[PDB]
Amino acid sequence: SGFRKMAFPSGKVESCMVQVTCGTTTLNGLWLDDVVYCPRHVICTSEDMLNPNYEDLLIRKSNHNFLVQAGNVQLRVIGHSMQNCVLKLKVDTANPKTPKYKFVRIQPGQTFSVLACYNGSPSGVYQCAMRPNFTIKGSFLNGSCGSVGFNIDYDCVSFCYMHHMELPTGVHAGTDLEGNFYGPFVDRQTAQAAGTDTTITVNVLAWLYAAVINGDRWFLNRFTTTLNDFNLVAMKYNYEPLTQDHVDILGPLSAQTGIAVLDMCASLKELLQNGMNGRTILGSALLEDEFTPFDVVRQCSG
Amino acid sequence: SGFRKMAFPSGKVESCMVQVTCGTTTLNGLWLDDVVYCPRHVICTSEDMLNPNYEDLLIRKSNHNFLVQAGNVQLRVIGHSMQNCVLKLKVDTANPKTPKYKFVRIQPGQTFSVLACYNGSPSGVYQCAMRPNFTIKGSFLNGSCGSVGFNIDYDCVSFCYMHHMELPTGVHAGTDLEGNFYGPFVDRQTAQAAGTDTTITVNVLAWLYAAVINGDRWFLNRFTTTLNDFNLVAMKYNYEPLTQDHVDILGPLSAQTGIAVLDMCASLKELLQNGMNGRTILGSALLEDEFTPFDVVRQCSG
Ligand SMILES: *C(=N)[C@H](C[C@@H]1CCNC1=O)NC(=O)[C@@H]1[C@@H]2[C@H](CN1C(=O)[C@@H](NC(=O)C(F)(F)F)C(C)(C)C)C2(C)C
Ligand SMILES: *C(=N)[C@H](C[C@@H]1CCNC1=O)NC(=O)[C@@H]1[C@@H]2[C@H](CN1C(=O)[C@@H](NC(=O)C(F)(F)F)C(C)(C)C)C2(C)C
Repeated sequence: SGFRKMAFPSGKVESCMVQVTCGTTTLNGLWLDDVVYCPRHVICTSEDMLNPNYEDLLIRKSNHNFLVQAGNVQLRVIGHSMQNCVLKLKVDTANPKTPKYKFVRIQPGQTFSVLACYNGSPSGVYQCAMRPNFTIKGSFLNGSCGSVGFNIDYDCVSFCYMHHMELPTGVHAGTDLEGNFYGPFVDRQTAQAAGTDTTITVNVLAWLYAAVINGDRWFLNRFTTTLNDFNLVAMKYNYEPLTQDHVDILGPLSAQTGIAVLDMCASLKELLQNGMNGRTILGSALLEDEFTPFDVVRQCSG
Repeated sequence: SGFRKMAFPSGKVESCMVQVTCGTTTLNGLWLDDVVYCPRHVICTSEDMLNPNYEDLLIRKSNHNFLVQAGNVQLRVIGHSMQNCVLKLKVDTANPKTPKYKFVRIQPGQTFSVLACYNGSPSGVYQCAMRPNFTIKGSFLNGSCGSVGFNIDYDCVSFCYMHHMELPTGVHAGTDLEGNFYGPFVDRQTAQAAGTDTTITVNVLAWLYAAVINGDRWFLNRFTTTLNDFNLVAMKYNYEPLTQDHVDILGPLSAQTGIAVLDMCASLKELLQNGMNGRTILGSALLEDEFTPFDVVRQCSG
């Protein structure tokens, strides 16, 4: 028993983290096969970041302007290209520890582990949910750019995120491994707004199933609701509307506990309408939406 | 910016996890040099665990009764011995990926990362604090025993915990790597009481400094308190008394923010007597005590 926010084991990804330096700017890079991926703003000075012309800035850089280090080994840069907001540096050595991998673009509501790195050295791991407004609540200091987000399915590493910046609100933004930002953000030091956010309804329900599995049942009630009635309440409390596809995704948890999705929706409706009134669920005084149904099943089975 | 509960990168420990089977019972083992460390109840059947005589049970086992698998490779056991609640299996092969390590006994209030494992295979990583009543709030299912807790200091892994059992309150209990239980617990399937817990005062203070560093200041003011007067209030709210040694440990965070320890104590004393009043601190409606002063320094400057 016990339910905790858990990251994937990071060993496979630690073996791909390298340090990338261009002039006086140092950040992290991801070394897969003979290519090192990193944020393109590695070519910027602090002054350039206010209004960069990346195309012109890169034209002034040669392969020798990029120093890539894996541990204490210099990887010779023999080619460079920019794809969206990502810089791809071709190096003279293939990473011998390149795991089986894919580059994926995750959907809002989905989770991933972030291996926070500085100077190409991993310092910590934590889980993030991609908010409906395409931001994440991370922990990133100066030099953390190039740190990656990923999921592991047995032996294959699905890289989904690369860290690029922090918004005025304190939340974080980045790209997929093709260098396309999640959200409307740009890699320029200028105030940018993330949209109004919403609560990930299906994740709240998955977390209530995790709570019941752990013996936290005080919120269970003898009522059942309907999908349409629950959606009237959801809109008022800024919760995403529940769809039949989300009800289907909750199937395995509903089956493991013998608690119907609409029985659990009546618990959620009551929690929203009356408030939690200082009470707790799985140690939390708030309804948590950062766990997917797959995260809950993965943890409740092994 | 940002503050997140973060585990150490797990790669160095993943390379040490093995599967240990004895008869019908399978759990995890930790492979360092030519020794495999695992919980001694691997020699128990379900009925044996009710009231085991471990010495008698171990007499009945030989080296060939222990099946040890590192991935898809069997490691031959050539010696065995029991040290407290841990079984030490000498194997014919030294782990070629043994990191630089040490075995440490952690103090209550300190934190460590847990690499949760099943059948010798890592599944996830999360941070735990050793509660003042010597329990941890983890996530462990059947077969999780033998999973270890650790801290990493640059290249050295300090192993401090090995999982053995779950208590009636849903909390977890285990030993150091020498097999000595943390707390008054025994490796027997019998009802066992964990003592009354207390809040780790120095850790709440460290987290309040992390909140200030991240922009929260509503709880700050010019009021102060003596070390003695704060302790009179702390005792009422089941918080540990704050000592001058704890005040000294908070010194680096106090210097960084320019907020004296007793000034933060006055804010904490105020937060306990007056409540938060609908507000949050670092995305939480409750005061958190699972971050040490070192955990905060690591993220809020490191
Ligand atoms: C990469 N190493 C850092 C990570 C930042 C540092 C503090 N917390 C983080 O997540 N990325 C940057 O410094 C990027 C970089 C220029 C400016 N920058 C920012 O994150 C800035 N934010 C923005 O300009 C904004 F609002 F648009 F997101 C900063 C004010 C420094 C936090 C570029 C090229 C985006
Ligand atoms: C080792 N793989 C498991 C881990 C347990 C399984 C469920 N959650 C866990 O963390 N350890 C055990 O099953 C140990 C083992 C016998 C009984 N046991 C327990 O944890 C039981 N608890 C106790 O009897 C108690 F309360 F005293 F701690 C159980 C009821 C199965 C949760 C031995 C030898 C201690």
